[PDB]
Order: sequence, then C-alpha cells, then structure tokens
Amino acid sequence: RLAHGVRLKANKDSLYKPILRQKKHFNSLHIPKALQKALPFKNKPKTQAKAGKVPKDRRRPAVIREPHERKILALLDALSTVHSQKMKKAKEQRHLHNKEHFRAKQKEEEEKLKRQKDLRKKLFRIQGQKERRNQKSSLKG
Amino acid sequence: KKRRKERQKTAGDGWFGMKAPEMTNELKNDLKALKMRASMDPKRFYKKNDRDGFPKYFQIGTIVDNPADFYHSRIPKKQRKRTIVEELLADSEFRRYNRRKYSEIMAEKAANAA
Amino acid sequence: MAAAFRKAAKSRQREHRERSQPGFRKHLGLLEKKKDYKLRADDYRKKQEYLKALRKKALEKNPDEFYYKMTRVKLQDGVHIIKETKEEVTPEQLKLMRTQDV
Amino acid sequence: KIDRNPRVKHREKFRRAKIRRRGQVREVRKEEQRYSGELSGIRAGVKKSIKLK
RNA sequence: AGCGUGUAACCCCAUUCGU
Repeated sequence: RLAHGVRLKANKDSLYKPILRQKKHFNSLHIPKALQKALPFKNKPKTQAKAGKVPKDRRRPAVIREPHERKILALLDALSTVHSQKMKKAKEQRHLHNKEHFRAKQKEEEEKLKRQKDLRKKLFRIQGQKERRNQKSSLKG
Repeated sequence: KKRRKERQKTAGDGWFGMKAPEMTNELKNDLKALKMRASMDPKRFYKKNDRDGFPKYFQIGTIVDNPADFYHSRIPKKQRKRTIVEELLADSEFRRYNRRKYSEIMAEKAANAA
Repeated sequence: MAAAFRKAAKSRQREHRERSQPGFRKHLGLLEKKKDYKLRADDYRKKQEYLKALRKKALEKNPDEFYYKMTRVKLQDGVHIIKETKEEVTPEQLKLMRTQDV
Repeated sequence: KIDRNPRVKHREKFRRAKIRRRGQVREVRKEEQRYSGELSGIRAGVKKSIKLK
C-alpha cells in the first residue's frame, strides 16, 4: 500500500458508534367486554365514570385569581415537586444499601451451618451407639 | 361529653392553656412550607419531621428586636414581611435555585414522556 | 495463587462494543438486542398469564350469585361502572348560588 | 498513585475514619458564635438516655 | 352480523340491453 497509492477506506457500517436508545412504553392491558361480564362479582373490575357534562344553567363561573396569590400558589407546587422527588430518590438509596446488607448477612449463616453440622457430627456418633443398646432391650422393654 | 369537648379546645394546664387556632388557607400554606424546608437550601440538611400531620396546638409570632444585635442580627423593616410564604417569595437566592431545580425536573420529565 | 492469575488477566478493561443498525435500514429504527427483546417478551408473558387467570375464574362463575351492591348498580355493556353520586340540590339552595355568582 | 507511598495512604484512612465516626457520635464544639438555634430540627420523641437497673 | 389489543357480501327496489 505504501509503494502504490492505495489508501485505506473504512466502511461506515463497521465502525462503532453510540446507540443512544430511549426507554420503551407499552399499552395497558385491554379486557374484552364479554370477559368482564363473565367474570364473578368479586373479580370484576370496577371503575368510576367521568360524567364531565354539566347543564348550562347548573354550571357556575370559575374563580378568578389575583396575580399575587397565583405567585404564592405556583411557588408551593414548585417546592412540592422538588421535595417529592428528593424523598423518592433518597428512598431508593435506602433500599439499595439495605439490599447488600441482607445479602452480606446471608453469607455467614451459609458458613455458620457448615460449622454447625461438623461440630454436631462428633457428638452424633456417641448418641447413635446408645441407640444400639435399645435394640437388644426393645423386645424385653 | 360536654366536659370532654371543652378540654380538647385547649392544650391544657401543662402548657398554660394554649388554644388551637382556626385553620385557614394562609395558615395551612405556612405550615406546608415549614415541612418542606429540607429542599430550600441544597447546602443545608435537616432531621426528619416529628409528625407527618400538622400540630393541633401552635401559635404564630415574630422575634423581638434587641439593642445589642443592631449589626450582628437584625433585618431592616423594608425586608420584613407579614408571613413565611411571602418571605420565600422575596429572597432572590431561594427563587434562583428553585427555578433551576424545577426546570431540570420538567426537562428530564419531557424526555421521560417522549 | 489463583487470585493472582485472575488479577493479571483483568489488567485490561476494554470490553466488547455494540454494533448499530445499518445505514440503509436506519428509518426502520434501532437494532434490538437481547436486553431490548427481554423487556417486550416479559411484558407479553405477564399479560397472557393474567388473561388465563381471568378466563379460568369465569368457568366456575355462578349466575345465581347475589350481592347487596347489585341492588343499586346496573351493568353497562357488561362493565361495572360506578356512577357518580347525585348532589340533590334544593330550589332555595339553587337561588342562593345564582345570587352569589352575580 | 496513593498506593505508592504507605505514609500518605495511612493519612487518608484516618481522614475517612473521622468522617465515618461522625455518624455514630457527635463531636464537641465551643460557643464561638452567639447561640442562634440548632441549625436543624429538635426531635422531642427520641430518648437517648441509658437505663440503670 | 359474528370471531379477532405485542410501542360486510349475498340479498332488496328500480334503469337499460337482449338470443
């Protein structure tokens, strides 16, 4: 290649690039209307109606807010959104750290049962020899 | 029954007869802000709240000025407000941090939705 | 010194890399791997087991079953919709709302 | 790089050990500034005394 | 009409043609 003028050309498909995937959402399960009727009353799904419609004469005008309290009300919701996220994030950190601790614990009882059977093993033989004498006197009493 | 009802209107003699104030939308707004004080300052950390609900007996007031703390600890009268929520509305440091955190969550959530 | 052998082997930490969708088929979407397929595979398996559980319960359903909730609620196309409760306003109350609105 | 010098490695272990101890116990501090509060909550339900019997 | 949640013809009324 150096002697001639041949130059390396790299395939674009063969090169490695970041994938940059996005997480996947799935539709909710749909229960056929025939199945819902066939289901027993205890297992029947029960839902609430929307009932959005209201008659013109019955409906009332909405509250009109002054700009001052809207500043206060928007501030509280923004503070509530941040606080709710912080507690939920801290919950997972507590959940994760407790998980390895329980996993760390289970290793010792697996080791602990190993010394349990070996120590009991030497004592077990002495008990077994006593049971032999009970065979000869089993018939007599 | 009537003597029970009279005794629940006050905290009791152990705390010199504190009364339970009537709950309003301005009093409830202040108590909700106090519960969520952990997220106001990223560099300040607080202990867990004593109770999940609101206290039954409480009172609202302001700290008296002291002549000795003229420079060390005193807020000018122009900066003082009537309520806790209005104090949060006024200071620039809390507003600047909160809007950045809130926008970040929504920008994250917009990507989450898509 | 089995651990010493393993430590020498793991001196290099470059891992094998993932290949992407070919360019001439880019409009189709991302090339799914085993981790991507497992998400949609477990989702379908989750729903089918639930539908089989629902269908089996329909077999031993007793048409003569009775509940006191049945007296005040009627089915709509077989679906049990809980209708919202009424307000039961009175004419005197109705006249007060309209005066407050104006 | 910290493994190259054993003396500075022991220095870092002590610094972490004091940080980890802060969770277990409270460090003593003087009143270098006028008292203005706890900087945190005051929990009235926690009882940290030791019973004698 | 009736089966089928993975990011209607046929029929019917009338119009035209024609061994």
